[PDB]
Amino acid sequence: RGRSASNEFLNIWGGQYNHTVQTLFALFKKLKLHNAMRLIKDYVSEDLHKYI
Repeated sequence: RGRSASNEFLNIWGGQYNHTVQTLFALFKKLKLHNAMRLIKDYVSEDLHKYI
């Protein structure tokens, strides 16, 4: 009979775990995007410098 309160807890926990893991992945993407943009701006800058 206690399976109810256990499955309830496990269901809520799963959603919170997923919410946290999704946030982690979103942060990893945000970091990769930042590094890619930094790289692209450095390269653009390098290209333009030969016309200065």
